Amino acid sequence: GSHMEELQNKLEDVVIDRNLLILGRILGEGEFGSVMEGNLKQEDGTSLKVAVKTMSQREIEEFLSEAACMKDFSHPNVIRLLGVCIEMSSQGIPKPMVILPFMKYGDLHTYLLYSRLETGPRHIPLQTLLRFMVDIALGMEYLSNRNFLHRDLAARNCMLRDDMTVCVADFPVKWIAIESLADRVYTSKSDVWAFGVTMWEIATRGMTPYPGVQNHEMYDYLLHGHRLKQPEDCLDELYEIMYSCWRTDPLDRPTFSVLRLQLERLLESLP
Ligand SMILES: [Cl-]
Ligand SMILES: [Cl-]
Ligand SMILES: [Cl-]
Ligand SMILES: [Cl-]
Ligand SMILES: [Cl-]
Repeated sequence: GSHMEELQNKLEDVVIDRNLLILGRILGEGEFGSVMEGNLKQEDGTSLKVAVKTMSQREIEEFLSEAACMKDFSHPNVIRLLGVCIEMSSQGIPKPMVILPFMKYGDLHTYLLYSRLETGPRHIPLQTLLRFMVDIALGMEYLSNRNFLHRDLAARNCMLRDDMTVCVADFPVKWIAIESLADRVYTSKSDVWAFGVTMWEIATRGMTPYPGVQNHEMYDYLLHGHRLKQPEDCLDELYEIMYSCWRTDPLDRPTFSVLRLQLERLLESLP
């Protein structure tokens, strides 16, 4: 059918020939896998700087399908997936590679922390912190409109592009909504909860959520109605917006389209 055909097309489009890519230095490494700098030879004969993230036949197929879907996203505030390559290890283990644009400014969380150091970016003014929030809201609004759930929204998974536009990427107890802690159920409103926490990371310029509270204590902390505290120098109206994201009942939380307009309005009002 059309659904099957659509997926077949996306699959064709997402794979990149291993020989159009060369891998460079490791930029980061963990239990999940690696990030390396790379070069991608493009259709026009010129090479592009890329970031390359490395991680059963079903698990490979699932990766491929998921990647196929993700490449299809087309929004300035959603990371553009350039494609994927599957290289096989010497021990016959598949090595799936995600190719992405190289972003010299890195993730938003690290950037916020650097901005509090002398060598890093200058003190980020309120208006710019808010613009970061609008951008993320715009990306999450897009995803939500196509019923895609992010499931790992946090400032560390938002990327800064060369023009300082933020995009959501990488689709963590202190980001998880109360209902997902309880019933392991996760909806678009759970992403909205994560977005509120992310807004708080931005307003605190990179603080870890819930200082003084440990991960194992989180469910009970939230259970007794405690939430993230208003950051110093955070507008009361901005705090109300982020607090709305943590309403106990998912259905009372605003949608991303509503949040986005609230945030845009607030930004407009600043001089
Ligand atoms: Cl190579
Ligand atoms: Cl991008
Ligand atoms: Cl970029
Ligand atoms: Cl901190
Ligand atoms: Cl707090």
